Amino acid sequence: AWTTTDFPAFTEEGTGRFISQKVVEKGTRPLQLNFDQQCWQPSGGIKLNQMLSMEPCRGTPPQWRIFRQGLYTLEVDTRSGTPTMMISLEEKQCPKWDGKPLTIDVSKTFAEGSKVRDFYSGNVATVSGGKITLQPAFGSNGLLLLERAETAAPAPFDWHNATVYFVLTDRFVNGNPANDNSYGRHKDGMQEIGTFHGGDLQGLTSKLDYLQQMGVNALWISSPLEQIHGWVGGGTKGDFPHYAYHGYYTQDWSKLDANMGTEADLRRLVDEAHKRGIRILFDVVMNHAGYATLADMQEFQFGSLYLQGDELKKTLGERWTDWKPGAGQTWHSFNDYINFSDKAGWEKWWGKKWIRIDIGDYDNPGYDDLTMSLAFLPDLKTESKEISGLPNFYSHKPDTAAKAIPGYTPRDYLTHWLSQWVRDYGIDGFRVDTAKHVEMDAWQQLKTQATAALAEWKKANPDKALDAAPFWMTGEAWGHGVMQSDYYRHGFDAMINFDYQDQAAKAATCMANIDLTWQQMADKLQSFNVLSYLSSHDTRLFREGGATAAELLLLAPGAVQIFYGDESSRPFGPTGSDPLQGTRSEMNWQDVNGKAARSVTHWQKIGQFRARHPAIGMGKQTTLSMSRGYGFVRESGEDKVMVIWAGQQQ
Ligand SMILES: C[C@H]1O[C@H](O[C@H]2[C@H](O)[C@@H](O)[C@@H](O[C@H]3[C@H](O)[C@@H](O)[C@@H](O)O[C@@H]3CO)O[C@@H]2CO)[C@H](O)[C@@H](O)[C@@H]1N[C@H]1C=C(CO)[C@@H](O)[C@H](O)[C@H]1O
Ligand SMILES: C[C@H]1O[C@H](O[C@H]2[C@H](O)[C@@H](O)[C@@H](O[C@H]3[C@H](O)[C@@H](O)[C@H](O)O[C@@H]3CO)O[C@@H]2CO)[C@H](O)[C@@H](O)[C@@H]1N[C@H]1C=C(CO)[C@@H](O)[C@H](O)[C@H]1O
Ligand SMILES: C[C@H]1O[C@H](O[C@H]2[C@H](O)[C@@H](O)[C@@H](O[C@H]3[C@H](O)[C@@H](O)[C@H](O)O[C@@H]3CO)O[C@@H]2CO)[C@H](O)[C@@H](O)[C@@H]1N[C@H]1C=C(CO)[C@@H](O)[C@H](O)[C@H]1O
Ligand SMILES: C[C@H]1O[C@H](O[C@H]2[C@H](O)[C@@H](O)[C@@H](O)O[C@@H]2CO)[C@H](O)[C@@H](O)[C@@H]1N[C@H]1C=C(CO)[C@@H](O)[C@H](O)[C@H]1O
Ligand SMILES: [Ca+2]
Ligand SMILES: [Ca+2]
Repeated sequence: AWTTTDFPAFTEEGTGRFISQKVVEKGTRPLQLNFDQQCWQPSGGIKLNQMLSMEPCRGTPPQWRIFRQGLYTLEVDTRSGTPTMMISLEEKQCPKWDGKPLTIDVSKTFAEGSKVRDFYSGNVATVSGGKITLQPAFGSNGLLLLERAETAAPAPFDWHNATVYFVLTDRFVNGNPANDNSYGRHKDGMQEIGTFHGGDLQGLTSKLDYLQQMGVNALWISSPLEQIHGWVGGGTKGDFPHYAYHGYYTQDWSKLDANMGTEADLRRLVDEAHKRGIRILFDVVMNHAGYATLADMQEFQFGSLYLQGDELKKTLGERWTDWKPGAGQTWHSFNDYINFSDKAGWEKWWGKKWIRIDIGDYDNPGYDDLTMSLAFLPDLKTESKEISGLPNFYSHKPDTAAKAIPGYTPRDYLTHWLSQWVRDYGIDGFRVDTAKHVEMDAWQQLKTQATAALAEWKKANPDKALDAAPFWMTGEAWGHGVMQSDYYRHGFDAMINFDYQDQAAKAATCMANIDLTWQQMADKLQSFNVLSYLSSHDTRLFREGGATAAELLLLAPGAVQIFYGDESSRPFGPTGSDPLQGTRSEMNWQDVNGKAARSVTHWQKIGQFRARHPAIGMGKQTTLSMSRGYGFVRESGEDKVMVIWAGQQQ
């Protein structure tokens, strides 16, 4: 085994990685690693959170300086042939743990003489006098994930035990750089806060094995449908150009956005996801279309400018979208050139039958959630019973798959266009944006049509259909909690739960603090399902949990949502004058393969445990009473688990 002075013998934590943990005092010490008769020492400078190259031991061992007192993790990586190592620090009433084995009373859960596995370590104990003795493994944070040893593979998929991975496709993996600048889109050459970074469906497809190993069984992607081609001013200060990289500014529901890739790319993503038992969720919008942009105005011949003729080409250029702020201007300054009052010019856009907006001759937005122009976005007239025809500007968009359908309202078109993707690709469900800004009847129509569409795809593709499960729909209704609201009787199988974030925050430094929240949720969600999260694109990134974020999310009752990079502590990125933008930072793949490697392994083990046990997502909870540490049992049908947390090691 791998060993160094003062540290316990190293144990495997992910294939080819071995770790040891020990509370170290301030000071300096020599650092060598021994394996059999081999001696290795850091060849370069010894630093924290960095891949340290190593040499066969020679002369005096290098000095490892301990700047702060705390729990240190040493890691050795033997995958690249020659050993490299990683040093990291965890600094700083809560149950306390002396670091020694736990004797657990399992008499009420696991049968006398039966074998019980701690899934995290793989250690197996035989129940004797209703008790087992187990040492929580290095990296477990003092967790025992106790299951019947006969447990061997994932349980059947259930939405009420789902592990959803929410990915902003643009910010994940760039599979093909060729499509990064579709429709003449530009990088900003600054911090790329609001630009298309170039992540695409091909790139996402390449990481399906990565997601499968994490116990992900539902992949929620940012809308891949054709966005506004151009940009608007970013944040409150216009400090960056804001493009539709997040998929929430849709222009054509009938077409894929060229940045995301081809129909063949979507087909492969969905088919390869299904092969790995991963369901696909589209993020969808019916509330609004994207803002007017110079790109779209020029391309599709709509809107009015205060500029005319060649002074137009003087100020904005040959392509208006190529405009950049001059001295004393911001990225909002382009609005000064646009005549939003002009009725005739702006009717050429969506048209009066389609949207409410405070532009030209359009129906005025209302002063309520359903008919307001949210963040000045054109509000689609979902409640309208008027036969609309196509949006006016589609007359200048010959690549559209949209066709005029006799008797169709805007709502009929929207539900038809979204349902088309379900029918053609077998999309398993939707996450619905801006749920509280569209009338309930519109969401029911979408669900009914989407349900019929999936049933039709599964019938036509019996070789590809994983099961005969109905279409699934979740929604974001701002501030929704753990309640079976009227959304659940208008097409929604689960609503996104805003309240879990703050409860997890209160347990960030002591996992046991979550107990009441878990008891309440286990009890309430016997009758219905919610989708809970630590991190999202419109709140913040949960990074206060230290190394405990995995268990805080994945051991929650109900469906849970991993925001891409939760598993690798993806840092809050450049944000400018929009405080949400930093949540959409680039996926940190360099960290995944380096300083966050053991974090990914930790997330994989807890995620895989969840996938084996519907008792986690669906089970009634009994919180145990023990003299040492914290523990609960959950039970769903024949499935029964015990989670023990030893407590704080410091
Ligand atoms: C996505 C597409 O981007 C590029 O072409 C687009 C231009 O950037 C736009 O400005 C616009 O140009 C058209 C003018 O508006 C129009 O007045 C007329 O002059 O024709 C222009 C050229 O069509 O629209 C363009 C097309 O969207 C880029 O040059 C092009 O390669 C890109 N097309 C990809 C998309 C698909 C669809 O799956 C593939 O078939 C292509 O091979 C891709 O390259
Ligand atoms: C002030 C306003 O606050 C909350 O609004 C939420 C939206 O419900 C939520 O969808 C989200 O909006 C973003 C949207 O999701 C995204 O697609 C788009 O690109 O950007 C939007 C950013 O705004 O976030 C906002 C909060 O920032 C409440 O849900 C709203 O009810 C609330 N509205 C107020 C204001 C009025 C007008 O007088 C009343 O009609 C309304 O009853 C009141 O609640
Ligand atoms: C560890 C690795 O991290 C980053 O590479 C990422 C890419 O950023 C990301 O776009 C994606 O690209 C791969 C794609 O998934 C796949 O379909 C295609 O066939 O190959 C693409 C390129 O690998 O995923 C990778 C990996 O997550 C950085 O950009 C890389 O610099 C970085 N490379 C490592 C790799 C090794 C090999 O063990 C080290 O020895 C080396 O020092 C370091 O460069
Ligand atoms: C802004 C302007 O764009 C288009 O005009 C272009 C011509 O089509 C080209 O042949 C060449 O002359 O360059 C022109 C500018 O690029 C479009 O055809 C026009 O309709 C459009 N005018 C808008 C402006 C208005 C007022 O500001 C409205 O009166 C009018 O309806 C808008 O379409
Ligand atoms: Ca790309
Ligand atoms: Ca609305």
